[PDB]
Amino acid sequence: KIPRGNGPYSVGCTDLMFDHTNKGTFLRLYYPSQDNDRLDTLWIPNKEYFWGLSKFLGTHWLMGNILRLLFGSMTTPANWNSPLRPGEKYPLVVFSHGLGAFRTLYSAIGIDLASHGFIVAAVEHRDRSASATYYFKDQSAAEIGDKSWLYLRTLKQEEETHIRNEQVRQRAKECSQALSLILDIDHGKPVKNALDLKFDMEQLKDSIDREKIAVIGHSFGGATVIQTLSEDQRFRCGIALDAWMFPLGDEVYSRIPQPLFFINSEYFQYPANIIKMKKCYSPDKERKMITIRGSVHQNFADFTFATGKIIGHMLKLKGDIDSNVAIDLSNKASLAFLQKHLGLHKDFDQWDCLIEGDDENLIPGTNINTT
Ligand SMILES: Cc1ccccc1-c1cc(Nc2nccs2)ccc1C
Ligand SMILES: [Cl-]
Ligand SMILES: [Cl-]
Repeated sequence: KIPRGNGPYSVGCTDLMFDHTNKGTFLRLYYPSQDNDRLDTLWIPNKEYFWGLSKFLGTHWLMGNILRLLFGSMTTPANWNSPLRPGEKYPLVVFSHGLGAFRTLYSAIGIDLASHGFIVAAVEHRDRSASATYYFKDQSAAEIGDKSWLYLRTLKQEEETHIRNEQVRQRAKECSQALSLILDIDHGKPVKNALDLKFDMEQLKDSIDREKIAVIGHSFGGATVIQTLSEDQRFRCGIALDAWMFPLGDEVYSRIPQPLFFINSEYFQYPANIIKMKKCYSPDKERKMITIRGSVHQNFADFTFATGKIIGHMLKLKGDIDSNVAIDLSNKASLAFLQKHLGLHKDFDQWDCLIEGDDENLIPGTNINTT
């Protein structure tokens, strides 16, 4: 089970695609909900995500069918299409998924953020870093729900530097474009969702605290955080969850004026990666780094809750730390960081000491010795 949020708000979930093309925005929205009696949200909504996943894992597409058999009816505890809780402007997080992932796979994070009074836009990237994604060739195809699927691109070694850097830049543009979409919906612009869903986007009118905007992401998405901040000053701070820094151009490192928080797993990180994180440091910049003791790369994704302890450890989906314990640390330290750098009037400062890595399951800074 994906954990429910720890916050006081009930959580709703919906999908938004606008426009309908490969260049439009696709996001999953997590939001404080009025009601708490809807159907739970389907975690992986289409068979083709499973084909994509099994390509990314390097198995036959028929393994996709077995993954579908095992995981295809799994839900996440968010009220599908629930009405948005009224009477309050909400801060906004744009969320970027890792390589081989897609918009739905960080609901433990998205639900928890939403339960504390955030609207969360988890983008689905069309850079061919997702396992799978879909869009519509044209208006006719959108109208009859005739989906065109785009699958993960495998790179030759010669393509790595260049294609990863082209992808992190498209990712950033996709994050800004998602933000401008939500801001326009907030500023009342009528938008026709390319998905025929029973959630009126008009609910989102006057619902965003327009100055309180952050960008968060895991792995490839953690590099997207940094690229996004350097390109789009509307984002006021970012949190890179076990960022994979390789996609970033040399030019970005001196170009990040916003506060930036690195939350790392113990077992993923390596010198080349930590050196790149340290290249983001400057005495006039706000920078923080913590490491979750006992944790693996996938402790930030929902896959860490999808299996039992033994199979989980085997598939490197779980570390020595309990998954609920690890995500609570990452989500609480994130909440405190967001309160500080967005100027929120909540009680998230109760977790300020986690920003400093002051917990029995936290390492301040990094365990990684560089030079
Ligand atoms: C646990 C699980 C559930 C539903 C589909 C796939 C998996 C799975 C996932 C990984 N890891 C990944 N990390 C990023 C993308 S896929 C490994 C193994 C399995 C079975
Ligand atoms: Cl790892
Ligand atoms: Cl290294």
